[PDB]
Amino acid sequence: SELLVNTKSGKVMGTRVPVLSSHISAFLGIPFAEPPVGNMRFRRPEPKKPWSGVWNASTYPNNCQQYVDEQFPGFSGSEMWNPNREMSEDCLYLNIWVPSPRPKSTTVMVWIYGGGFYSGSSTLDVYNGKYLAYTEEVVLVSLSYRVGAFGFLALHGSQEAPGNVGLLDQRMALQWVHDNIQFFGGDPKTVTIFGESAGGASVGMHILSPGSRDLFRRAILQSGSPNCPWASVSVAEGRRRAVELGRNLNCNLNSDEELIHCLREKKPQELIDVEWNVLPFDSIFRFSFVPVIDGEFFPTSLESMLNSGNFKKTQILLGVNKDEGSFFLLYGAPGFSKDSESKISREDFMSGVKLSVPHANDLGLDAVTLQYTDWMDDNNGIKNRDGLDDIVGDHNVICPLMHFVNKYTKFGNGTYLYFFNHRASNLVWPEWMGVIHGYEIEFVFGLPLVKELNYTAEEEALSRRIMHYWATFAKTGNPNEPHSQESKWPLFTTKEQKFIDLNTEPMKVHQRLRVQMCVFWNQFLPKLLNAT
Amino acid sequence: SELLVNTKSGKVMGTRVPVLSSHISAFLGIPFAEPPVGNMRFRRPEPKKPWSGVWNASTYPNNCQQYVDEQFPGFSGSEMWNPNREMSEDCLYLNIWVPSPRPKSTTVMVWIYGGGFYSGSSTLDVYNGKYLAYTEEVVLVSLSYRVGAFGFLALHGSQEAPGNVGLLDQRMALQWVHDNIQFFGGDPKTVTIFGESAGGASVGMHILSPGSRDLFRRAILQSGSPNCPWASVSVAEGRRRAVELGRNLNCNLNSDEELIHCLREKKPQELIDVEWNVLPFDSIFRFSFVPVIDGEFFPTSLESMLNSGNFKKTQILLGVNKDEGSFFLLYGAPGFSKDSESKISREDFMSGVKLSVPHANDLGLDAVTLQYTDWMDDNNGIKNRDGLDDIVGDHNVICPLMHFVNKYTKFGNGTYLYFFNHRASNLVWPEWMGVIHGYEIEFVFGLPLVKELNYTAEEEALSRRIMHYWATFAKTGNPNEPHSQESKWPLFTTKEQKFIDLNTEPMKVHQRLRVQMCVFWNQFLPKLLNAT
Ligand SMILES: ON/C=C1\N=CCN1CCCCCCCN1CC=N/C1=C\NO
Ligand SMILES: ON/C=C1\N=CCN1CCCCCCCN1CC=N/C1=C\NO
Ligand SMILES: *[C@@H]1O[C@H](CO)[C@@H](O)[C@H](O)[C@H]1NC(C)=O
Ligand SMILES: *[C@@H]1O[C@H](CO)[C@@H](O)[C@H](O)[C@H]1NC(C)=O
Ligand SMILES: *[C@@H]1O[C@H](CO)[C@@H](O)[C@H](O)[C@H]1NC(C)=O
Ligand SMILES: *[C@@H]1O[C@H](CO)[C@@H](O)[C@H](O)[C@H]1NC(C)=O
Repeated sequence: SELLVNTKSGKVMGTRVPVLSSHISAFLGIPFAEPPVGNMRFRRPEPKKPWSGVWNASTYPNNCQQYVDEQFPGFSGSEMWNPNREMSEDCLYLNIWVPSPRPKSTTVMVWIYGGGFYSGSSTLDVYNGKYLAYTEEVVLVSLSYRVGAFGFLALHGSQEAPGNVGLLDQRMALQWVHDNIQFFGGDPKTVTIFGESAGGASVGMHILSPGSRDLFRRAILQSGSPNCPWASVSVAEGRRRAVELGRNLNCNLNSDEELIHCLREKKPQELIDVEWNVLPFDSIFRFSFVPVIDGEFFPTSLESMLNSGNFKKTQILLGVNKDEGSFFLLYGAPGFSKDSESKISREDFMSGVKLSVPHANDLGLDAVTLQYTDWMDDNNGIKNRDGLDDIVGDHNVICPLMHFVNKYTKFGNGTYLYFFNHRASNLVWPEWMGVIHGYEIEFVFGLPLVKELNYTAEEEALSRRIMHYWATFAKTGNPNEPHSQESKWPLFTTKEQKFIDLNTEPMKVHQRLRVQMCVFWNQFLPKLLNAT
Repeated sequence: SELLVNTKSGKVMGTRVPVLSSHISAFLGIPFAEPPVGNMRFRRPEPKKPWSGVWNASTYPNNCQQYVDEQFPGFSGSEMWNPNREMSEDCLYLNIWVPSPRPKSTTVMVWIYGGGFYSGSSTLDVYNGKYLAYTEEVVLVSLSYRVGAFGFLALHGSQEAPGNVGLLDQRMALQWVHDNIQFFGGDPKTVTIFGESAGGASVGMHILSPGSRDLFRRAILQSGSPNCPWASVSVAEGRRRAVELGRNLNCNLNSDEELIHCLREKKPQELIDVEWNVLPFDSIFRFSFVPVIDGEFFPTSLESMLNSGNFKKTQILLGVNKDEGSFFLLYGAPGFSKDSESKISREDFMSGVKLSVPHANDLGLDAVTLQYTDWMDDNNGIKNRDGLDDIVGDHNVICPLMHFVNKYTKFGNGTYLYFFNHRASNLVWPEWMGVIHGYEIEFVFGLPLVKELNYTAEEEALSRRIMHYWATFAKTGNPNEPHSQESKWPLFTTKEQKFIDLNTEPMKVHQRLRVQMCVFWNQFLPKLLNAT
């Protein structure tokens, strides 16, 4: 049977799914780990014990325990990111979309979801791999991983909660793909890992971590990189935040054993309710429980690893969206609202920059403000709003990514860079937010091919281009067709630093993506803060 | 007789001079001070003892002892600024141009020459007051003052060389104008002092100094203001430089009396030869012997005086030239030449900024470099050259002036601001230097009215406009004609901050002159250097 696959962990029974007037195979909710419940909470993931009989893989699994967005109840813009399945600590499963008829050995793509390491699901509508699997004839896998304290609580030295276990969740799924994707018609030596935001940073972290490298071939990073200021913390800071989480739940704080025991006793939602109380500063774009620089998963500091070329040498395809910051300002910055144009005054701009550059002293805050203020028109609401949008985007996503790409390209075997700046016609968020964080995903997963979702014809065409770029790159290391008549996406080089726009218009090549601002964020401001 | 004038100091005999196919009176080389020779060197100026008989005032006096530019021998561009008369320590004289027939009581304008407090002459061709006196029917006076160590050697505490004596030279000439200009047909209650660069700073210093205020009515400041970083030094720094000058001339340095005695023994040219050896840094736009903040001429620091409104409240007309920095880069910065386009490399740009911001630490130098570099096109020779030109101009002339004007306008009784950006058609300096420091003077003194000097018709028209602005302002406090059909030069206000361009084109009003860069030089960089 086509829906019956025998793996090293046991037999699995899939389901046949309709896709654009055709059909493909779907293997949903396959376990790759033992349930991390009870005393296994905060622990490293253990491999799933093989099962006798046939595993029912016809429906989506549970989503991992996480915070749920309730800011705009009923609004699709915010609820498209919320878990669409029952939540449970028993959530370590993966999903596989397989073309019909089954391939022998074809390109594999593995999706790692974002959500600031505090949220996310593999089961989201925008992550439905059936369109990409069908159109580009790839085997598409979406993994899951523990988020929040459950996945990233870090008490370094302790073996019961060492930190980074969410990253190890991903690794074990990559291990399972390596070991078992052959039986689904996938090529284990041609696996691309790709992810957005926290997933993009995760991808970059698997490039860096020695234990992770051999488990994939190539990498795609969307709106995230490992060196993002929100993507990791020191062991001390991780320790501090875990102790503080215990303080919020009336735990015995005399030792790690006392603390971990207390936290393992608390219901999932008790941890989630007080999670955000441990952040050290009044901030936006910062998350409580994230990867730690532990000396194991990351041997040394990320920067020293990047400088010495201590990482996997392969091809990477990466890029950013035009307005990465808007989503975070709306949710956490004064003066921003969903139903207004959110024209920001100087006072709110100044509040914004503070929230937005938490680790800065007064001189640092003055430097940022000077860098992003038109002092000829400083009371312009639009300019203050867009300037603040640029600050959050540049500091958190673009400039960290630009530093990663420049460092990686020294030692790597091919880099391709994009700038996604098409604003979707059918998008429910207000105009001022622009090309929002995470809204290239729908084009990557081919949602514009579905008429019911109300995209334009040119948006369908863009989606097909992007999908073909992603899948051709996954196959070859090059998003371009070999001898094709279409305009070529040029290689990113240390010298020329070329990149393309990604929109409905004819391709344009530019150079030095946001270099003026990123020299500020990567070279000048760090020098300023270190001196003062 | 029209050329015979009886003053409080004695009788004076002038000369009749041809001016644009007409004639006016000229009283040249009138003494207002006792010769500051011998033991009077470095001393405060004493008033000229009245004389019996008739003083011969038909020829220009001696110029004060100063450095002579020999970089381009024969070249008019550099030698138009050199002394055109025999040099002598006996140089404290003034020159008066009087309309014919003699006026009863008319507007007086008093010119104070520039030259970095180390050079300058009242007798220069570009300072010939006959054109302005004739065309606008004003009494034009040009004073002289001691420059270099002779005028500004400062050993605070000592009464033999107290410092600021060059400023007091100017004051005593203003005193003489106050007391005697009535006999030449000038109105002593309608005297405007005006000057360029060091003369512009001097004018601003007479606005600040309590001892100077009552001696004039209104003020015009050209390409200079009192708060310029090159325009003054502390008492300690002045003391340090005077001791170091003695060290260069093998002086006994055991006391001020020993030092001053030694320096008074040295021939004038011996002081001039080693003058530039006392500068503390490797720099451009810095001069050895300048005004000191002494507690007398300036009661407190200039900034605190400006903030508390401790200055003369009257009308001011002031402004800057487009390319103030070029003259200084040519003479002192690597990569700049008179006979090439002077395209500057990154290495020479970086050398430039160092020379150019002497009192800055490494973080400060990085801030300036970031502020003026297009990081998309950083190897552009033209952009590096023009950027450096802007750095020198902004830091030394425009931003200091913009800080002065903004502070003054709070308490003043009317401000008028200009931006002179017309490049003369007949100008001998290379193209890259643009609208050079000091090259509005010729338009102010009406040289384009003389056909032999080869200006265009539109340059003659501009000159007549500028002269009429200057003279109407001197007369009324307003450069505009009351009920005139010509477009109005708007008042500079704290709120609107309006200014005009000054060129051959129809008048354009702008706002906030170079505010982006001047917020950097006046607000941010000072905060940076004070922290580090
Ligand atoms: O414990 N975990 C989380 C929380 N705890 C208390 C409050 N809450 C904070 C969530 C705010 C994080 C900013 C996220 C807003 N934008 C940006 C990208 N996606 C966003 C919405 N997606 O629905
Ligand atoms: O002792 N006094 C002076 C000196 N001693 C040694 C050398 N020399 C330094 C003179 C350089 C000052 C820069 C001036 C160049 N530009 C700018 C404006 N005018 C200029 C030229 N005018 O001819
Ligand atoms: C697998 O699960 C679905 C829904 O829970 C059920 O309808 C279907 O019959 C199942 N198929 C099996 C066990 O073969
Ligand atoms: C990638 O590596 C191959 C084989 O080692 C080499 O021949 C090729 O030039 C490399 N490509 C790039 C872009 O570095
Ligand atoms: C004043 O000086 C000039 C030149 O030195 C001389 O020719 C002229 O005769 C003098 N006039 C007098 C003293 O009346
Ligand atoms: C100048 O002062 C006069 C008289 O004190 C006053 O009436 C006038 O408004 C002032 N003008 C300005 C521009 O401040």
